[PDB]
Amino acid sequence: GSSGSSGVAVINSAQDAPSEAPTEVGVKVLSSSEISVHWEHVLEKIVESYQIRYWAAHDKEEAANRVQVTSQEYSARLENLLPDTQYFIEVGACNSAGCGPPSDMIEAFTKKASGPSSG
Repeated sequence: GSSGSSGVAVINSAQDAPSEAPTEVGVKVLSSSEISVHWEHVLEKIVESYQIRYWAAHDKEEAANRVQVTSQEYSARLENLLPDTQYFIEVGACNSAGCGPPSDMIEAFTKKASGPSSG
């Protein structure tokens, strides 16, 4: 109903912060509920890990899951997804010190889930 910012005034303290984003990021659809998320390591070795968010077209970025994998893993893996469903993925590196900007918004398309259906 009502909101008053008046020039956000927050005091934060950090040693370093990410300024570069992981380019050349692409997602590969392994299976109906399996998908791999690769990305290029940022020039910032300060980043603790990479947060790979993923959600359905209907879902909201706020309700989107989060996958934090060791900064060593050039790529990640997604599970527990829906078949033939659009999923907005995004890879963004960041450390416990400062937060970094998200990478380009990419969309994924899982495959159709098959079953024992005989006829």
